[PDB]
Amino acid sequence: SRKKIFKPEELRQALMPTLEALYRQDPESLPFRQPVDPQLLGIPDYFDIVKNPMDLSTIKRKLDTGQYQEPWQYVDDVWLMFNNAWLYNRKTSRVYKFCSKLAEVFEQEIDPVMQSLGYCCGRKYEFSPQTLCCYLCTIPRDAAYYSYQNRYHFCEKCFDPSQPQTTEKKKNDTLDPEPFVDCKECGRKMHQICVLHYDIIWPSGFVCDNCL
Ligand SMILES: CC(=O)N1CCc2c(c(-c3cccc4cc(-c5cnn(C)c5)ncc34)nn2C2CCOCC2)C1
Ligand SMILES: [Zn+2]
Ligand SMILES: [Zn+2]
Ligand SMILES: [Zn+2]
Repeated sequence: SRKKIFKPEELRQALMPTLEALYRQDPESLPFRQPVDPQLLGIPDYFDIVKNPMDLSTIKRKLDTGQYQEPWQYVDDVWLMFNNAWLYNRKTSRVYKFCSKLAEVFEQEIDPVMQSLGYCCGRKYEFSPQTLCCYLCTIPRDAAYYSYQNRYHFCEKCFDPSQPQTTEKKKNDTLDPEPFVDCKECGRKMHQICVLHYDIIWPSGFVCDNCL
């Protein structure tokens, strides 16, 4: 019940250096300094594919007017901008490779900064894809396979006992967001894998090290 409230200036002063570190990159930040403009750039299908645009100058504006209540909302907007560019642009394009550079930079900046706002780290996604099971046989990362509605999986060399059975293609290269658990006292979202350990149990709810 002693919830942590971040004031705008606390967030701005801590996080703006991670944004400036992206803005610094030349030429890699140049497609990202201003909102995507589909008529000017002559890409009329952009908003058919990208439903929620995001860019460095919008993120800076939101930090400047205190529209972030807690720092993961900022991290989410950054990854939104990256994921928009990776989706819209082809793997071989300049814009895409620029995006992967900005991402590398951010992942190296964000952890100390999130730790100074009291968090475990600042990494949004899992390190590794989840080993999928082949319907004893399992599928490693990046391995190719066939799927149906996310449910049943088969390795390409193959392709509940009481449930009456009935009778596309992908690659296992996707990272899920790293799941969270809330501090019972301050309300901070921490990563389960960062703060929960095989030998500790939390009968009355997780409490982070700042609140202990
Ligand atoms: C971020 C995103 O998803 N966008 C969507 C696609 C896009 C963007 C930019 C773009 C916008 C503003 C500045 C840019 C600057 C450079 C640049 C500057 N120096 N260097 C070596 C490259 N490149 C692309 C830019 N173009 N396109 C393509 C337009 C069609 O034609 C091929 C490129 C934005
Ligand atoms: Zn963490
Ligand atoms: Zn198999
Ligand atoms: Zn706490």
